[PDB]
Amino acid sequence: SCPKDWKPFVSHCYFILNDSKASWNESEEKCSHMGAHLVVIHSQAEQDFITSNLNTSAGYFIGLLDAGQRQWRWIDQTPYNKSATFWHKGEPNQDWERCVIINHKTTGWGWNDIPCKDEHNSVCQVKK
Ligand SMILES: CO[C@H]1O[C@H](CO[C@H]2O[C@H](CO)[C@@H](O)[C@H](O)[C@@H]2O[C@@H]2O[C@H](CO)[C@@H](O)[C@H](O)[C@H]2NC(C)=O)[C@@H](O[C@@H]2O[C@H](CO)[C@@H](O)[C@H](O)[C@H]2NC(C)=O)[C@H](O[C@H]2O[C@H](CO)[C@@H](O)[C@H](O)[C@@H]2O[C@@H]2O[C@H](CO)[C@@H](O)[C@H](O)[C@H]2NC(C)=O)[C@@H]1O
Ligand SMILES: [Ca+2]
Repeated sequence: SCPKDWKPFVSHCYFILNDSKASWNESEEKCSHMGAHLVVIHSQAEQDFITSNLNTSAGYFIGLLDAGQRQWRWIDQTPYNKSATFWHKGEPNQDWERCVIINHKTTGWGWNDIPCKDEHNSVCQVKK
């Protein structure tokens, strides 16, 4: 019950934007054109579902932003739950890196703060 090329997970459909790279704002615009938004992750189940679908050579924007002074906020305004975050060791690390990607390292998948202007792949999400 998800559209062609989207992957279902419980109440949502997920799209892995692999065909091109874009800035955070451009990525959110692409998701928006499909009636979706950059992914908002509320559990390890969701995190692990998403990473199972990703290329280890690529980085993927998610819908998490530093609103100021390391105040992480989801783009759909749902609460940032400190009990379900997946930062890489040593991340987040830099004030001018206000956007977040999922990327892969020797220690596995995780989140890293990066500059919003840096072009990456992304994951879109929409309710079924
Ligand atoms: C060694 O890692 C640290 O430095 C990286 C920058 O390295 C350049 O600058 C240093 C001097 O400061 C120099 O010693 C290096 O040789 C290198 O020089 C540059 O080389 C390139 C050719 O590759 C050349 O074109 C440049 O002219 C030349 N510049 C200079 C000044 O000599 C840094 O990596 C950078 O990260 C930023 C985002 O902050 C990104 O825009 C840059 O593209 C990227 N540059 C390179 C070369 O990779 C490292 O920062 C990483 O890793 C940190 C953890 O150690 C993370 O916290 C950071 O968030 C950042 O993560 C990366 O973010 C990009 C986002 O675009 C993402 O694609 C990657 O997957 C991700 N990597 C990881 C490991 O998460 C770090 O400070
Ligand atoms: Ca970082």
